[PDB]
Amino acid sequence: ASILIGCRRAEVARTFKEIQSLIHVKTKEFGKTLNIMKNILRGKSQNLTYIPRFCSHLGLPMQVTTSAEYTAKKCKEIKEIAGKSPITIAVVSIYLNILLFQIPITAAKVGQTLQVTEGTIKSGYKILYEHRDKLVDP
Amino acid sequence: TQSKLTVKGNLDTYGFCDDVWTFIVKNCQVTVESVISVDKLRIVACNSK
Amino acid sequence: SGIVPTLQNIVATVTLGCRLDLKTVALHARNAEYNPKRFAAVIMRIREPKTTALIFASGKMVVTGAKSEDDSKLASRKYARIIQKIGFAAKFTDFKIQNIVGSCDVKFPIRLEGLAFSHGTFSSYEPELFPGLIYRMVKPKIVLLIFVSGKIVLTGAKQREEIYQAFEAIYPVLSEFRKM
Amino acid sequence: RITTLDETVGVTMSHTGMSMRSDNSNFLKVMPKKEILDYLFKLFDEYDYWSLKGLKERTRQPEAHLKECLDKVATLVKKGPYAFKYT
Amino acid sequence: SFNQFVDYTLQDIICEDSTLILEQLAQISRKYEISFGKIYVTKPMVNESDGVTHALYPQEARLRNLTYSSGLFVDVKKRTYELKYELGKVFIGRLPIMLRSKNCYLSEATESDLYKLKECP
Amino acid sequence: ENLMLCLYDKVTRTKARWKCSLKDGVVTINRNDYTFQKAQVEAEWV
Repeated sequence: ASILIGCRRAEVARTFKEIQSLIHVKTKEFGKTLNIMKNILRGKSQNLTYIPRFCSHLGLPMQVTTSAEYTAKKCKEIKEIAGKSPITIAVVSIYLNILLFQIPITAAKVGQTLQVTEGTIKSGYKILYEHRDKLVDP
Repeated sequence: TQSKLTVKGNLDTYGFCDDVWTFIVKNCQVTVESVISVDKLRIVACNSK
Repeated sequence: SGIVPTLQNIVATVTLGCRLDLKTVALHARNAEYNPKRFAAVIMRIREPKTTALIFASGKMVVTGAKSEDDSKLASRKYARIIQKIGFAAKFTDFKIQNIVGSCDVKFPIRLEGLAFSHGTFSSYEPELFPGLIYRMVKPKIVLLIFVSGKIVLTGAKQREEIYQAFEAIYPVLSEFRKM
Repeated sequence: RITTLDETVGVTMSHTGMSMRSDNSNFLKVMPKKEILDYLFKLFDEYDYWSLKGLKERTRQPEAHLKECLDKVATLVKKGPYAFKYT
Repeated sequence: SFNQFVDYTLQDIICEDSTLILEQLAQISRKYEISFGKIYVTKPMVNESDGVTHALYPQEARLRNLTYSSGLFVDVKKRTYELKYELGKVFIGRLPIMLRSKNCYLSEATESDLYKLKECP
Repeated sequence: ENLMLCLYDKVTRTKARWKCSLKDGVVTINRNDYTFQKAQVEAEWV
């Protein structure tokens, strides 16, 4: 938690799984520890950021990322509160935004490389195979 | 022993005493591998470890 | 508004006043779990009111799952009566509600982020952890589960009046961050 | 000579950071007053050097009850050559 | 003297002490060894702060005050012994590269492209 | 009286139903002994 705060403050954002897959912490006492850490600095007084690094390993070009942004942008505002762990929808954004493309990004590749079982990818894309219609800016 | 059974009744009483389950199902049907419907079964089970 | 929270769980404690034999008590009661090496208490239940009794050898015993104070008390008395059936001088005493769980829905979607930012010291919210916003109130000291859906869960109350005051105080803020 | 890595670098370099996969390989993965007294007398009868912690581990009883049993049913020795021996 | 280095000396330095072993005594004893592999060296790049990584051209290095290095990679044999018997690829650093060396993008590039690479031929 | 003697290994239940899997026991039903290797006693709880 002492770094995720710094990251979450360094304008960079990481999932908990991520530093958890840097350090094993069982995430729960951590999750409280991070929660209570936040409320510490609360008294001691944003899901897009991942997408570049996501595709950064995917060797992608920025358009799918940018498109994924407006897709991620559109999904949240209207309805489809979208994700509850919405790094999910950050990912389905990637995949459907590469479903916008012909370029080889099998969700099989995506899941094993973004670490989400493709079921929500289908489902995310599913409501987005329904919400692609209002997801045509270009 | 090679027979396979499956009881599905309603538990009226049951008790645990020193790694000993008890259960008491009334009007319980048991599937074999056939089905024999028995009202009265007294189930008491202990640890096998 | 005009919305009353729906109590979902009342946790209460009752003193039986006698040393029990958890083996005998589990063995004779119609409905009572007790695994010693997993938990040193009889986990007993009834059907009406559908509750769960957490019966310690001390006679200390815990009821939850009731959705009213009266049903919790009645369940406690039924449990004490069934203990008396076995032959222990059980007495339903020191009934005391320790928790009251409530929930409701304001039906309108909420802006949790502007909420948490606007109410940080009472707002803990990590959507990647928990889809809901934790709101901790001072008076009444009730902590709220705030969901974008408009679903709320109220908890930490010794009294349902604390639940109702809790929702009444939270509702203006709910309406505020209603996403429209 | 050296095999340079022909992959582009994200795929080569995503791995040695946060490959999301961990532990692929296994490598250095690392009581009744009456009952306690009867057992304490037994172990003391069984062994004059009936060690207290060894009694606690073997009797599998709460430590406080076992020592109380050994305090009067066994010779409470904490000094001398037979240290931690309850005869 | 750099092409010589990157090719051979780097490796021979690894191969000298790939191995180092730790033996735990039991009550049958353990014995842990770890050994390295042949060394792998990339084509130069940068870890940007966000996290993204990408190829880097000598030109951009100069004006981003960057460092014209390429990473290093070696094979690791993590293993165990218990003691007489035994029960991927690893980053080890960034190495600056002499320009115009095989490991530099330019050691081939065409003169025209040098203009497109904005590097005086 | 239809008292079957078996050893429990695993039990599964969440406040409405009992699942006492039974191994190496006998079922005496209608004066007929039932010898089984595995059992899943799916008792229901009101």
